[PDB]
Amino acid sequence: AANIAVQRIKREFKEVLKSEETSKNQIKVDLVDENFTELRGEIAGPPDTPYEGGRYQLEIKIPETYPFNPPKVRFITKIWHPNISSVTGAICLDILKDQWAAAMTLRTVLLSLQALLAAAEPDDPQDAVVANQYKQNPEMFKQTARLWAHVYAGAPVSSPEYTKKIENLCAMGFDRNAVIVALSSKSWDVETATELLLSN
Amino acid sequence: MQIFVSTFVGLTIMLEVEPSDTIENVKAKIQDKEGIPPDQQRLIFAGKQLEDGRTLSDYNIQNDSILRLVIRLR
Repeated sequence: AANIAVQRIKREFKEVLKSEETSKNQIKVDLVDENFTELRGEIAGPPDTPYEGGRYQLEIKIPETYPFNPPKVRFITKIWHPNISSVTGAICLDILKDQWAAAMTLRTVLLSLQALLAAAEPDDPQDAVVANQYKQNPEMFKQTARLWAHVYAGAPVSSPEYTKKIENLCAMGFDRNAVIVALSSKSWDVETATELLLSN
Repeated sequence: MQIFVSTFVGLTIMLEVEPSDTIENVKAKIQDKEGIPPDQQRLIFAGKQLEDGRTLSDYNIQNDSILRLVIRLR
């Protein structure tokens, strides 16, 4: 590995550990094994957003060409957000594709990903289905995201309606996360969600 | 001189040490920072488990070296 890459990752890793934002349990970094090529990141949901109370694990891969290309980042924790794929965790954020700058850091990426949760950009969408629900029925997006925040990211309990329809359909033998997905993506239409689930 | 200690499954810390510090000195530092009792603690460096008597230099543990911590289930 280029010495510039490993020295910089080590320094930026240490910096995040010692950060104030880590001290306030807002961001953190971990090793996954004895290298600095893959890291695990963690961000706390911003306050006054459906993600509040939740924590989101991040898969972080550092390319050979660091610091002149951005880290490759993906949500490991599932999340309902227009600029993050509800299926794969892929991220649409400019500093991870075309607006990377060599002076940016691990710290800076993590706080930008947190800011992205508090400020979705729905006309640069990643998940068309999420982004349309975001735009067309804001309150349903908010309650769906809060629900995903609760079941996947450890946030406190979400709307009990959504918990109801998830119950009714879970009784019919469907997998619980498949039901969550199905119901969320069909905008809590119990009919069309059931029609989709049957093709499993 | 600094070293990294990790479970690789959700704990990762950095400690300030010297080459003369003993494996017992390190586990004490781990207990101070994370509260894990040293009898609970297993430290490993390049596959080989670390015994509380030796020092970091004995195992050739350098700056920015990574130590795996295993928490025994009790």
